[PDB]
Amino acid sequence: MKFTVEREHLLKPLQQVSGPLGGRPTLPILGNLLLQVADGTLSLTGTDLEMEMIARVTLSQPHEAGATTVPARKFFDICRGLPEGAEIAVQLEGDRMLVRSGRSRFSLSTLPAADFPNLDDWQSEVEFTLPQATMKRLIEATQFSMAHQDVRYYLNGMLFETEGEELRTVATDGHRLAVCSMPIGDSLPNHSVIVPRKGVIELMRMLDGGDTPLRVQIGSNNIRAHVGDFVFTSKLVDGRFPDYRRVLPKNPDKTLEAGCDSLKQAFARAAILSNEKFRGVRLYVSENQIKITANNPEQEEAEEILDVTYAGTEMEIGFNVSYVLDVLNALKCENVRILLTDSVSSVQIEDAASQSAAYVVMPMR
Amino acid sequence: MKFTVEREHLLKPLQQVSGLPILGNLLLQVADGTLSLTGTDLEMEMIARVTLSQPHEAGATTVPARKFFDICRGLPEGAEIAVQLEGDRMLVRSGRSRFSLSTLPAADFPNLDDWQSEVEFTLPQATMKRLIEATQFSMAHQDVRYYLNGMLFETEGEELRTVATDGHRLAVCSMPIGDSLPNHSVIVPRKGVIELMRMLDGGDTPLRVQIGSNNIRAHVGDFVFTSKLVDGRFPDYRRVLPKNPDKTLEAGCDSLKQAFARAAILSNEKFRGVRLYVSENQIKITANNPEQEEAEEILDVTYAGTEMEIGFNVSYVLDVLNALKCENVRILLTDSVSSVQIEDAASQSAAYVVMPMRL
Repeated sequence: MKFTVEREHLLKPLQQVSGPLGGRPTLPILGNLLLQVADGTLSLTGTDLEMEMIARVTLSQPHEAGATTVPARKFFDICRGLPEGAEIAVQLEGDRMLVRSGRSRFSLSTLPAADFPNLDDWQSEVEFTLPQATMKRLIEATQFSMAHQDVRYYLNGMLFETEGEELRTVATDGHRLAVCSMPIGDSLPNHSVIVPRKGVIELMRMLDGGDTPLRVQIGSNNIRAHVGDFVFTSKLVDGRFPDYRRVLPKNPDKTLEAGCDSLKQAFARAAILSNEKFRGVRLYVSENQIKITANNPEQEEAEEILDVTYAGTEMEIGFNVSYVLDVLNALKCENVRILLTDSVSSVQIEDAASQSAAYVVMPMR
Repeated sequence: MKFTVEREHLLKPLQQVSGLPILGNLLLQVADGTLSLTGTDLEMEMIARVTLSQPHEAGATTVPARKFFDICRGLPEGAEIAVQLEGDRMLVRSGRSRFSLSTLPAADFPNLDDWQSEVEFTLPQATMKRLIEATQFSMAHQDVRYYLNGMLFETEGEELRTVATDGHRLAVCSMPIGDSLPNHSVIVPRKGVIELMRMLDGGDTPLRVQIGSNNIRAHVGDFVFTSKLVDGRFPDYRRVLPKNPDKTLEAGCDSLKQAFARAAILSNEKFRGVRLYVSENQIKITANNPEQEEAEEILDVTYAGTEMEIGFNVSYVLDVLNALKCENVRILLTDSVSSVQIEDAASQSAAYVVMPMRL
């Protein structure tokens, strides 16, 4: 293996295949990057066991075929550390890989290419192609509601559900829920799969909001995403995801509407004097006003009052302020509509102007 | 105590004073036309003063600093904040937002400001900032020789000098001041140096500094900073500087830095060993690790002396080069087992000493 490639052309791909954390990986090879030369193409591959990213770059200069693995982070830093404009001459020499540029010489350790795991050896069953914007909309709309280190491992992921013309995402930690749907334009067979946390994070990192369409392939145990010269593949979590339609409020008698930003700032201010552990906040509902209250064990008190329009009977409801905030921060719109039934039941939250995303939050006290 | 003050006028001071129970609180005090906000810890106490253009009533109390700051920050741009003491509680009102905070009584709030100055001098913020930035990185961190964890401020005639050093390396910086003072050296602790840096906005407002036998105070505008000093015999910087360095090497700071940084990647992660071969108008930099990965850099420099190999921890050199931020560096070398001085080629005001390594 021998290639010579300009520094800024090699730097972008290396970034794209870079691991989220170089540190703390028990398996030695997982810390390495697989370099492979074929006719006119250099392929850089990074991987943990769960997922794998592959970047391809066309070689305009002399090259010779071969493959090897070298420590990814060291290799990245050496290229980054080289001056703007540099030509990087890589060459395999037995045990070592050599990197040469200007008057700088580097000798790296290797592990053999054939011990490098291949997590992209499966057959796709369903394929669709959509704009990056739409996948980004779906992931951002729900990602915050994913569980963290929950014993029901499937909750730690996000559900991608195709249903006819729509692609739907669902995330839920069991105390709250997010669901988002967007039409994708070609009718698909009904199919739902669970993508793990790190997969969702990587899938978001791909999407630059470019004009390049995103090609998505789904297998029975794996999922692959194409954007331009970059391919991302990940394993699928195996679990029985909970039905989102069961968690949505059955019959919500009362409806409350207000400005998202004003409601957010008011919740945020009250949250300062909420119990640091449980973050409970009381919501007092009146026909023309909502009163937000918070106190802590030291009996410090917060009180906000806003002008809202609300058709229903008056009531008190207890909420975790953080969950509401996560929801209001996710909406980023003009007006929010809250649907409530009673003090002991769940409450739906949504943008008043769009039905495409819904949020369900559990009550307190 | 009652005051009403515009949000953006209260926000800057609160920031300035930000930093067991009562130490978490902020002391608010009203006098004729003035609100004083004080933040403190058993080491350093710092004060902000703001003039009140609106109705007020005198009094004092303490309230949790962080909560009080967040409530003001959290209020909308342009807001009028009405504070009022009500028995056990302090009340904060703006628009239809209302907050009741816990208090602890003003008279339990510790005071670190009662002491007599012995030496007073005034200088520009730029100069103090130059002195602190030039050496701060060389301060020790959590060392058992506790005095090393600080920085030395030494007055010597017409100059103010800072020195920072761990056992391994050293930084010294000197900057002239207008009035000749008596010889005096004191050790400001880590958190003091950090706060002193925080004060300096690079404004035209002169900085007034007062030194007592066990404390130091700094005045900039309406902001006052005071800290305990560290007790200890700080080592003599003049003993560590190379005595008579025959060999002098000159290089471009940035090129030397990037080359040392690239080699450092394949240095031993624990000891950071790096070898420097110096020869006629050239340096060769070398590094290897336990896995026998190797790095090698060569640069055009200017060097006329005898040829030698010398080794140093690369972090220490990089830290120095990163601190210099200049066009060219002069390195003063004596031999392979001796320490080496580093300085900006264009200014003698800051010197850096780094020891050798037998690889």
